[PDB]
Amino acid sequence: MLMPRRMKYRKQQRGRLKGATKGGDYVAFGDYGLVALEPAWITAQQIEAARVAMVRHFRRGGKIFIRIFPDKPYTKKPLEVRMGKGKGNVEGYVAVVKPGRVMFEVAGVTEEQAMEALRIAGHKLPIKTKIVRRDAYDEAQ
Amino acid sequence: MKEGIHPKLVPARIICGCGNVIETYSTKPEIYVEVCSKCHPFYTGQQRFVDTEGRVERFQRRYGDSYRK
Amino acid sequence: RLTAYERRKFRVRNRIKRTGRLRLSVFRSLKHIYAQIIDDEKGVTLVSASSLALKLKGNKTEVARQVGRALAEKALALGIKQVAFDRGPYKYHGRVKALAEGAREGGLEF
Amino acid sequence: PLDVALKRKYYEEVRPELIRRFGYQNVWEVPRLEKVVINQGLGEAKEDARILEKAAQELALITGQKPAVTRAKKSISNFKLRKGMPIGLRVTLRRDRMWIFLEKLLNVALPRIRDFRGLNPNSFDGRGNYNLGLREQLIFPEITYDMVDALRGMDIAVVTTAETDEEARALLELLGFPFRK
Amino acid sequence: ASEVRIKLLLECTECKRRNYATEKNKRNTPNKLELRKYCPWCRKHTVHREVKI
Amino acid sequence: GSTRNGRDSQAKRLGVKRYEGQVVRAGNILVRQRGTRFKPGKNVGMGRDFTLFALVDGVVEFQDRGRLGRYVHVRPL
RNA sequence: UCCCCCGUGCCCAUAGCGGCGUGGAACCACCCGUUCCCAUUCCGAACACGGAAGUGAAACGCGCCAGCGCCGAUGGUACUGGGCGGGCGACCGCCUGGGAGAGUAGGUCGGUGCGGGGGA
RNA sequence: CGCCUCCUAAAAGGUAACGGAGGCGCCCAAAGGUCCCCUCAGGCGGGACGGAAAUCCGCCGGAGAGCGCAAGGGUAGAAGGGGGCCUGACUGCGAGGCCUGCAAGCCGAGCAGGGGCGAAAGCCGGGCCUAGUGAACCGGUGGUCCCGUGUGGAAGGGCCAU
RNA sequence: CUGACUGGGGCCUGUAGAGCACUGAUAGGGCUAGGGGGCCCACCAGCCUACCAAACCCUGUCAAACUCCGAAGGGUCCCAG
Ligand SMILES: [Mg+2]
Ligand SMILES: [Mg+2]
Ligand SMILES: [Mg+2]
Ligand SMILES: [Mg+2]
Ligand SMILES: [Mg+2]
Ligand SMILES: [Mg+2]
Ligand SMILES: [Mg+2]
Ligand SMILES: [Mg+2]
Ligand SMILES: [Mg+2]
Ligand SMILES: [Mg+2]
Ligand SMILES: [Mg+2]
Ligand SMILES: [Mg+2]
Ligand SMILES: [Mg+2]
Ligand SMILES: [Mg+2]
Ligand SMILES: [Mg+2]
Ligand SMILES: [Mg+2]
Ligand SMILES: [Mg+2]
Ligand SMILES: [Mg+2]
Ligand SMILES: [Mg+2]
Ligand SMILES: [Mg+2]
Ligand SMILES: [Mg+2]
Ligand SMILES: [Mg+2]
Ligand SMILES: [Mg+2]
Ligand SMILES: [Mg+2]
Ligand SMILES: [Mg+2]
Ligand SMILES: [Mg+2]
Ligand SMILES: [Mg+2]
Ligand SMILES: [Mg+2]
Ligand SMILES: [Mg+2]
Ligand SMILES: [Mg+2]
Ligand SMILES: [Mg+2]
Ligand SMILES: [Mg+2]
Ligand SMILES: [Mg+2]
Ligand SMILES: [Mg+2]
Ligand SMILES: [Mg+2]
Ligand SMILES: [Mg+2]
Ligand SMILES: [Mg+2]
Ligand SMILES: [Mg+2]
Ligand SMILES: [Mg+2]
Ligand SMILES: [Mg+2]
Ligand SMILES: [Mg+2]
Ligand SMILES: [Mg+2]
Ligand SMILES: [Mg+2]
Ligand SMILES: [Mg+2]
Ligand SMILES: [Mg+2]
Ligand SMILES: [Mg+2]
Ligand SMILES: [Mg+2]
Ligand SMILES: [Mg+2]
Ligand SMILES: [Mg+2]
Ligand SMILES: [Mg+2]
Ligand SMILES: [Mg+2]
Ligand SMILES: [Mg+2]
Ligand SMILES: [Mg+2]
Ligand SMILES: [Mg+2]
Ligand SMILES: [Mg+2]
Ligand SMILES: [Mg+2]
Ligand SMILES: [Mg+2]
Ligand SMILES: [Mg+2]
Ligand SMILES: [Mg+2]
Ligand SMILES: [Mg+2]
Ligand SMILES: [Mg+2]
Ligand SMILES: [Mg+2]
Ligand SMILES: [Mg+2]
Ligand SMILES: [Mg+2]
Ligand SMILES: [Mg+2]
Ligand SMILES: [Mg+2]
Ligand SMILES: [Mg+2]
Ligand SMILES: [Mg+2]
Ligand SMILES: [Mg+2]
Ligand SMILES: [Mg+2]
Ligand SMILES: [Mg+2]
Ligand SMILES: [Mg+2]
Ligand SMILES: [Mg+2]
Ligand SMILES: [Mg+2]
Ligand SMILES: [Mg+2]
Ligand SMILES: [Mg+2]
Ligand SMILES: [Mg+2]
Ligand SMILES: [Mg+2]
Ligand SMILES: [Mg+2]
Ligand SMILES: [Mg+2]
Ligand SMILES: [Mg+2]
Ligand SMILES: [Mg+2]
Ligand SMILES: [Mg+2]
Ligand SMILES: [Mg+2]
Ligand SMILES: [Mg+2]
Ligand SMILES: [Mg+2]
Ligand SMILES: [Mg+2]
Ligand SMILES: [Mg+2]
Ligand SMILES: [Mg+2]
Ligand SMILES: [Mg+2]
Ligand SMILES: [Mg+2]
Ligand SMILES: [Mg+2]
Ligand SMILES: [Mg+2]
Ligand SMILES: [Mg+2]
Ligand SMILES: [Mg+2]
Ligand SMILES: [Mg+2]
Ligand SMILES: [Mg+2]
Ligand SMILES: [Mg+2]
Ligand SMILES: [Zn+2]
Ligand SMILES: [Zn+2]
Repeated sequence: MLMPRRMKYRKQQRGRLKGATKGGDYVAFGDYGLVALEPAWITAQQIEAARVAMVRHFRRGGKIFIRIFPDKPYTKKPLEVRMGKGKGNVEGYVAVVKPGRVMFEVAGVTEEQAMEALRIAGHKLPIKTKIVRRDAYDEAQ
Repeated sequence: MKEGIHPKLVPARIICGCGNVIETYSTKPEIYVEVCSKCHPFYTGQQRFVDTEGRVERFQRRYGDSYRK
Repeated sequence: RLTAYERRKFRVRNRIKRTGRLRLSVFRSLKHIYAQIIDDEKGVTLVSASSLALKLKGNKTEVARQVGRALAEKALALGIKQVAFDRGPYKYHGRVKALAEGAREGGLEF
Repeated sequence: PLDVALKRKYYEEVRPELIRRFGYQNVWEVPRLEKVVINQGLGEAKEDARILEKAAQELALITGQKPAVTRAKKSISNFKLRKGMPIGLRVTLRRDRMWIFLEKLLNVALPRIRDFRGLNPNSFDGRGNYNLGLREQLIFPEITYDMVDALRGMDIAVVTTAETDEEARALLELLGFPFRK
Repeated sequence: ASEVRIKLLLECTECKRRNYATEKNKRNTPNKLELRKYCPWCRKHTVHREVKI
Repeated sequence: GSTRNGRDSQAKRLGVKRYEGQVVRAGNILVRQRGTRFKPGKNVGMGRDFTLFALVDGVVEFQDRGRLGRYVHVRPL
């Protein structure tokens, strides 16, 4: 599942989740989209569960585009140690996601299929979601 | 040129094996060489030196036509 | 993408301007040799001299010297004494040296 | 300047034929030889016996001009190269000397090459320059068997004011460079 | 400074006084330093020599 | 459990010490910097560590000459 | 005071790259030579001297063209000094003042100072 | 556990945590001063041994290379590369500042002495820069010839340098 | 009368935001060195790949120790309340 092949730094300070998404707000490849309604660190495992469920719905067919990527390392202190003695170990990777972002798109599939896969995928993600379909507003960006 | 580091060039005759003499310049006045452009096979038309063969092989054996038909 | 000539020119000129003197700049063509003394504070030429303008003769070096002398004379006439020699892209030698030496005989201070 | 046969041949035979062949509108547009730069990549003298004063001598006999040394721009492991090491010679022939060199290359050296079947047609730079390599220096009339400790070749760059290969082939060919195809 | 990069004094060869302290590498520069320096005593430049610190 | 980190150096208090329009005396330091972020201009010296300082009494002025860099001048009084 | 050129600056790419055209009377260059001054880790390529047969081919100057490069609104938004609200929170909104970056329209194949030389 | 560079640090300075990452405890007689000259990495094409990469030629190539070592800033209109002469890697001082609880640390025009380079303008009081360090006490060595326990010396000390 | 604070004016700055030109990360596609694999062969070259995939390009992104950009503010000096 998704993680950087290499990085300049092993650990990142946590930062903030303020604002609407910087970019990535319009459908850009496929026909239907899953857009984030609230901010979160989406984990690599959560992403992979969304993906796997979608290919599972399609059985064979369709194309899934994953548009968010987990490059933020997530740190945790070993169980039961006290505060201090330096930063915790990287235990996983997250993709920071703000409201408005198209996290996933699908193409090559019926409408009822794109809706359903995106719904099931939604249930794997720890935030609220909206399914969208490509508009002229998308195409003009 | 800088003085004292360069071999002086003077008029010089290179004498080839075809009996040609070339009036040029060298660090040596007279030179004898085994070959030159004037007599060299590649240069001289297309002097086919020792093998004017026409292959000769392979159809071209012809010893002979005496096997019957 | 500059050339040795453009770099060299800069490299010497920059070092001269830094001292703040009036700049005696010398241009040397294949045939002629020109000189202007420039105030870089004002971006203004104050005094000129050329072989071209003096309709001068033959041996380039001797000519140089003459324009040097000519330069100085119009120069002291204006109150100019001190100045800094801008050999530009030119080695200080030959025609330029000659130009310099003449401006020196003429009483220009450098 | 020297009257040398090849120089004359250029002005007399080659200049005109060329103008005919390409219809130049200006005398300066017709192709000239600019420089012949001879190089010895060597480096068999890296540490070993950097008495390649023997080669510098040989080269200076061939050209009538003393080569200057080339030394390594960077350190190299697998070739065993400390930076600053003397690994080659280069002599830049121009004008009269360039002509004399070529005169004898064309008349005598190339002929003496083993199994010579003509210069390479495709060694053209693509901006109208030509390059060719020799394997031995016994090719030149000035270097006899008696005088050589070891076989070493060289790189020859012939530089031309022509803009295109197509023009350069012409100049060099007309001058007498023998091409295999 | 190290066992090989040593400290040393320079002495007016004319007046014998040590006037400058400095350093050198004795593997790269085994010969005793000789430098022209201003001698404040002799009041002029004087060849100065490395003398043990 | 421990850190291999933990260190940092003293801050160096760098930057411009006198801004345009400010009156200065000869010797006043005008800029403290690493390398040449500002270059010495008219009536301005540069110390070995790139420190810009006033050569004469006067008023400071800054100048942005595009690709030529930025300059600190002191214009006499 | 206008036009061309030669120097030398300033603005610091709206000045650049590329393509095309153009100039040699003057000037500039290439050019012709390497005795002489000077010079090549080799080379009269460079630097340098002495020249004046040729050519504007190279270079340079001057024009033109928007493929690239560079510049770039207006509108709107992000964000925000200050003042208010809301949410358990992650966070979200309102008032007043300021206001980007991206992008769009569009612009650009420079402008100008001083001094020389030539022309009207 | 001291020192340097970056981030955290909220666009002046400063700013903590057993917060995130690295370095120093040297070095260079040139790797220093000055005069003069030169310009990179990399890509494509061309070239004997010769290769991804040795040296050579061509065209493109503003800096992505170099700058002894970490990092950052800086930098080809050189701080990079080559050469010639050199020792300013001065002595006596030092206007005025940076920084700052103190003590320290830092930058420094200018005058004098005697020099180096340069035709000159001028530059040179080490090194592109920021780490490469240690107060006092006690003592060593060279100098000075200042004190010398009634007096002349001497012992011993002061002073300058280390 | 010099103060906090305020008005005007200059200068300094690299954060918010944003961006991707640098350093790195990045999904997909295109183009295309390099391998894996399959035809065909050891005379050394060919050919085909819905395989992994460098550089480059396009679409779309990410960053305390990235910045082609870049605010609001802040600091400082001058005049004035
Ligand atoms: Mg935190
Ligand atoms: Mg979590
Ligand atoms: Mg955590
Ligand atoms: Mg902790
Ligand atoms: Mg942790
Ligand atoms: Mg996790
Ligand atoms: Mg987002
Ligand atoms: Mg859910
Ligand atoms: Mg966009
Ligand atoms: Mg070819
Ligand atoms: Mg050519
Ligand atoms: Mg022979
Ligand atoms: Mg000392
Ligand atoms: Mg530890
Ligand atoms: Mg830490
Ligand atoms: Mg501090
Ligand atoms: Mg601190
Ligand atoms: Mg710090
Ligand atoms: Mg500042
Ligand atoms: Mg200094
Ligand atoms: Mg320094
Ligand atoms: Mg201004
Ligand atoms: Mg001013
Ligand atoms: Mg002009
Ligand atoms: Mg002008
Ligand atoms: Mg002006
Ligand atoms: Mg024409
Ligand atoms: Mg043109
Ligand atoms: Mg003419
Ligand atoms: Mg004519
Ligand atoms: Mg002679
Ligand atoms: Mg004579
Ligand atoms: Mg010549
Ligand atoms: Mg002539
Ligand atoms: Mg032309
Ligand atoms: Mg020119
Ligand atoms: Mg814009
Ligand atoms: Mg607006
Ligand atoms: Mg508002
Ligand atoms: Mg607020
Ligand atoms: Mg507003
Ligand atoms: Mg902004
Ligand atoms: Mg804008
Ligand atoms: Mg137009
Ligand atoms: Mg343009
Ligand atoms: Mg005019
Ligand atoms: Mg310490
Ligand atoms: Mg800070
Ligand atoms: Mg900061
Ligand atoms: Mg700060
Ligand atoms: Mg702040
Ligand atoms: Mg302070
Ligand atoms: Mg600790
Ligand atoms: Mg450590
Ligand atoms: Mg040296
Ligand atoms: Mg140095
Ligand atoms: Mg030197
Ligand atoms: Mg190259
Ligand atoms: Mg190659
Ligand atoms: Mg080969
Ligand atoms: Mg090669
Ligand atoms: Mg670099
Ligand atoms: Mg290291
Ligand atoms: Mg001397
Ligand atoms: Mg003080
Ligand atoms: Mg203090
Ligand atoms: Mg002196
Ligand atoms: Mg003096
Ligand atoms: Mg002298
Ligand atoms: Mg001084
Ligand atoms: Mg150094
Ligand atoms: Mg240092
Ligand atoms: Mg110290
Ligand atoms: Mg004690
Ligand atoms: Mg004690
Ligand atoms: Mg004591
Ligand atoms: Mg007594
Ligand atoms: Mg006494
Ligand atoms: Mg007694
Ligand atoms: Mg007695
Ligand atoms: Mg006594
Ligand atoms: Mg006695
Ligand atoms: Mg005593
Ligand atoms: Mg004593
Ligand atoms: Mg003392
Ligand atoms: Mg008042
Ligand atoms: Mg006040
Ligand atoms: Mg106040
Ligand atoms: Mg105010
Ligand atoms: Mg941000
Ligand atoms: Mg990027
Ligand atoms: Mg883009
Ligand atoms: Mg962020
Ligand atoms: Mg930051
Ligand atoms: Mg940032
Ligand atoms: Mg303010
Ligand atoms: Mg203000
Ligand atoms: Mg008041
Ligand atoms: Zn023959
Ligand atoms: Zn003395």
